[PDB]
Amino acid sequence: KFIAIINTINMLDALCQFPTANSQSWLDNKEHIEWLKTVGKELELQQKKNSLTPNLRLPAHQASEQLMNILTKALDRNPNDLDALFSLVEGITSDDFRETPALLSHIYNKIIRSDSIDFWRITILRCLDIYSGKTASQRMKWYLLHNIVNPIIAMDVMRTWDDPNKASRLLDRTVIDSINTKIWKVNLPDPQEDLLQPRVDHTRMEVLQLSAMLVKYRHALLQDARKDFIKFAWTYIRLDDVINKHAAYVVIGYFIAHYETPAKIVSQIYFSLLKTNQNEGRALVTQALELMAPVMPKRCPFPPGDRNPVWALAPRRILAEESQNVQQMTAIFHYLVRHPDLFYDTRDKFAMLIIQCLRKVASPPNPSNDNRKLALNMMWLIWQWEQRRVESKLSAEFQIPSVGRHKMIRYLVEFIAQLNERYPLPSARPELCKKATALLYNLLQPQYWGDLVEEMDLFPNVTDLVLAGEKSATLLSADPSDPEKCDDKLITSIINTLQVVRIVLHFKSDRWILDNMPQIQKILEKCLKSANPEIQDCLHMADRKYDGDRDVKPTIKRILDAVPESELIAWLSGIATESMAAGNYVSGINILWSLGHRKPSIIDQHIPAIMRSLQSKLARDHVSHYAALGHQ
Amino acid sequence: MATSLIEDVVKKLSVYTELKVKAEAACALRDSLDHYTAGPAYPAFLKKVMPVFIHILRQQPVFQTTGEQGHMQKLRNCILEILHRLPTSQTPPEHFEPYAHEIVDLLLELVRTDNEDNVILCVKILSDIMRHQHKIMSGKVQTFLNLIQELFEQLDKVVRDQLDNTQANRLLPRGMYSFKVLAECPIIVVSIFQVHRSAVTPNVKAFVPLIKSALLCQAKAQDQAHREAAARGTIHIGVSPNIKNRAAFGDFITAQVKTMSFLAYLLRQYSSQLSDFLPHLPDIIVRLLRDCPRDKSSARKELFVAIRHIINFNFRKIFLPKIDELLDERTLVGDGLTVHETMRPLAYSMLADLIHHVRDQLSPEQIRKTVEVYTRNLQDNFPGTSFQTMSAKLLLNMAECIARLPNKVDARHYLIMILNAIADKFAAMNRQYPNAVKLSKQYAQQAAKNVPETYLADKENPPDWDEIDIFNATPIKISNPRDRAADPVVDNKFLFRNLMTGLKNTFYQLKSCNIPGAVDLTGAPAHWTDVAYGFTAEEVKVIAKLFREGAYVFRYYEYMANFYMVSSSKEEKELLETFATVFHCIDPATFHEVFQQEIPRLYEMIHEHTAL
Repeated sequence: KFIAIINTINMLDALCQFPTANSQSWLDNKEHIEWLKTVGKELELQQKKNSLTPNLRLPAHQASEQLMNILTKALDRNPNDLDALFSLVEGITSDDFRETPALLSHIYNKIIRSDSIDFWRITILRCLDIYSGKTASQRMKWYLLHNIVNPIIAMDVMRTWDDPNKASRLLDRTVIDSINTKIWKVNLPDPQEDLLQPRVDHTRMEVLQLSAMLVKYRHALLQDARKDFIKFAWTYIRLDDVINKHAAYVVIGYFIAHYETPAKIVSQIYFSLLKTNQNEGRALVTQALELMAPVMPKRCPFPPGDRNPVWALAPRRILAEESQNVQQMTAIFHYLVRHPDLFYDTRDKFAMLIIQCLRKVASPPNPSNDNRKLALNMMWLIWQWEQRRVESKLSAEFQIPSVGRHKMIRYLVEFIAQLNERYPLPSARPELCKKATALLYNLLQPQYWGDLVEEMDLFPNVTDLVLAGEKSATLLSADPSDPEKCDDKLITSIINTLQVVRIVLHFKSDRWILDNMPQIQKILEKCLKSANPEIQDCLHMADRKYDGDRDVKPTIKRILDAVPESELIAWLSGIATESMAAGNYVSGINILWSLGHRKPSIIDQHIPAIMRSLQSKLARDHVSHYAALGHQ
Repeated sequence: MATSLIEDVVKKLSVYTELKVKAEAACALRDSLDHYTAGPAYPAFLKKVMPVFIHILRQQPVFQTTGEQGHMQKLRNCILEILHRLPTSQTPPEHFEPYAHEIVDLLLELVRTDNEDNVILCVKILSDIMRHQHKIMSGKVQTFLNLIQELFEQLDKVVRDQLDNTQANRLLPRGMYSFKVLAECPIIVVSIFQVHRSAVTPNVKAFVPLIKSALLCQAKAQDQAHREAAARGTIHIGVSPNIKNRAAFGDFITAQVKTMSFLAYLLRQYSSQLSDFLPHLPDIIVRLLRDCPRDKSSARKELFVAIRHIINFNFRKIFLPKIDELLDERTLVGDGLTVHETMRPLAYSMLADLIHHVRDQLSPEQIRKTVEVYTRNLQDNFPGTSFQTMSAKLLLNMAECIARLPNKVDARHYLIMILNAIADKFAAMNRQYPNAVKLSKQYAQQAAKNVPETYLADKENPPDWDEIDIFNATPIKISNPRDRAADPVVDNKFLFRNLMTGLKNTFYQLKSCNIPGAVDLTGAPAHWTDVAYGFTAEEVKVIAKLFREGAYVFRYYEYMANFYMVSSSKEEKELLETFATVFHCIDPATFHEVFQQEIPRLYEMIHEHTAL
């Protein structure tokens, strides 16, 4: 019998591949469709079990697809017959047939794209009638809501984006009243007992999506049902499913942003949102918080002259109570980083917390990218607060203690030194670093914390362990060719540290450099002898292109200018002589360039070495290479 | 500082309004301890507050939590919180060291006698004291070990009382008869084992029977529900409706999974002691997976991590008989929305790893079921591509084991089915090309703009939607693509490359399945002797569809001399060569009859992508 069924399906499918013959009228009869559905169910059941002869497996697999296509083709004629569509959907969602893209491709291009506000209202009302009933299982309701109702409303929204405040002639009073009475006004006698069925959460999510879309796009139509919508959204808050609960929170946030609510509910929702600990559904919490935050000043007014809003004290209380759990701190800091202006006023109760918690968020050993980004964002928030303060003063303000500024500076220096990305330089062989360096430069300006640089040393621990260390010294003095002594991380740390010392020295005073010369010589002697072009580039070059729109002088030039118009000049001349003698031109030429730019009278005794190098190696190789290229 | 002094003198002279004020001031001091936790005054406050706390805590336990009872409960809670919140570290200037015996003994007695809300905090404080004050305290850990062993022993009897032998006005049960406190034991025990190493050898043997008994525990209602479901031939999943206290059952399951995690941790080094308990492990694992309520996603995730840990210890060989059961989606996932939306890739990846490590001893039914499940998984509409890539790579790896089945009919059928699935995936990818291009452009423009994103209707952003988009146009977003930072074109190219690379190995495995003596090969060219033979009319359709769909996916890489690298790139050219090479491995007659039919469609396709 199954061979006969397969052959019949093949022939009937072949009969409908050339529709341009008006020969499809056999698809109008209903008894034929019922017989086809029966035989298709029989064949599908046989396939589900392994009860077919091994000779008929692939033919039956293809016959099922052919039958589904035949049914969809029959459905295409008379698109308005919704009984056939609902019967087909019932069959598919009941595990009787196998789905094919044709059904959805017909739903689209027939129902959703229908060019008439009629047949949309009727379809929506019929779908809501099926949803309200207690016969259409759970998968059928989800299918209808997900694939017919919501897309129709989305298409209606898209088709009426016009300047003259075009209304929605589709969404009449009847549709809104039906939706309200069937969903919002339904106070379940025991919704907690409704969970005993399977797959109900998906349809709950679908109704939540529908409500959220309505509020977002047609808020002007819910004036008479505001109360019922609030009651429904508040009721859905109690669901045990995390996703459903956070979706209900999102709906509440949309309503709050679009409607006036008593401050008690807003405060309760704020406290509940900020207290969440579950890692699942973090994006939903973020969306709800972003929706709620911009309307806080209006929703919760505070007396004039008061700078301790309840909506500002809640995060402080939660941070104090749940300081043990790191995820709570991370979430509250993520929320705070996004709203600097809001907490600009109450910074007095958050600046110290941020400064002390920066170490907690990111740890020196091996933090992740997100932790580093969050710490940098916290520092940027502090910088924004200070910049706003100074700009407002220019056009008894709270100020951080010197201990906090010192600690933040040390943390920033260590973070820059231990960073991963490398500072861009011209000699580099073919964002976080740039931002950190820019922040460090901005902070040490005179009107800003720059007044603290007088007593700031060169961070002896970090500078010594990263420059004067034996491993660092041998790697820097090694041959750049050898990959063994080309550890990328170490060289990156040296480059970043050199940029740090350059920036700090740019802001130092002449007297301090004069007094502390020996320390600078000890810290720079090892690097000044390197044959790596990038180290010399850090030491001598200062270009606006790579400095991120900053005028910072080279460290070597800075120290040379610090000398009165000495020991430093003679020492540098000795380094230049010893580098040129050994043939290390990278160090010697750069040092001689700096010295000559300082005072030409020093190059008289070096002219012979420069000439020897020019006639021996550099020009010789240049002309030889170009002659080789010409020959090639 | 006058507030602290007045509160202290008020409390000292104490031994609704008065109690309310005292509790408020004490908890305010607890909150403000941040300003006083650091400094040399710690000994003074510690010594001046210890006697009063010791005197107060000695009173009888209070079950009521209303009015004065609730006020004193909150007072005690926010007073005890100081010890846990206090920096009790082992730093040299620590002052709490010489006065630990009395406090820890009193806390142990309270844990023995107090209620859940108090005993949980007491055990947490005991653990934090243990981690720090072990230097002179180390002479009394035996009491804690015996107490936890007694808790494990009485877990069965408390379960029997709760199930078998069974808010403001509710009577609080004793801490000895709660599942929440029981679930907290394993982590504290692990911490205690980590701290000290001189009292561990006998405790493992002592616990092994206890953990065995704990894992073997079961409820009568769930057991009979499972038995009747088995009698009916079906499988019961979820919580039996006969249960009267669902929260208690959920807490019991949480305790069971915590015990399983503890067993997995202990299995790292002392597997020899658990060699007797190993054989029943998979049955317990399956029962726990089936019994987990759909609401508790975190417990299921913990169970998945525990299962992975047990698997990685080379104890996988005992899972073979239950692989068939593990392949069912009802047992693996369930009916919860959160699990289905978040944790499917993890479960399927761990199952794929287990199957791959054991593929050499898989029965034919298991192979068939795995092929079915993962062909279904490949066609999924997950937002990303990692799930699909994992499924595809598992199928590619399993091809070789499929080819070794004794029955060649089944091997050929399964390989052909895999090829059909890949062709279907190619068609699905072709369906999404315009949407992918539009989304790539939109994401590039949005990244260029660099403006904070608001979830509000904006006239600057008209809502353009199409066949693919219109079915995902609702406002609530479970996961923002911004965090993922994904470009559809790149992901599609990645998946396409993987599938194309696997095609050749699949065809090679198919080449060596020819049924002997099925087709006569009396005289054939030397170039056409090792190819696949014996295709029917239904398989030529699969091959033709494979070529037709595969050739049209190269639009994603968007005159012909190309002497220098122009138009197409090296990767595209090598992919095209790999695609063309696949068709050298079939019967010449099949090649003729496929390409004779396919040449016109290829001609049409070339007019839109000249690199073809």
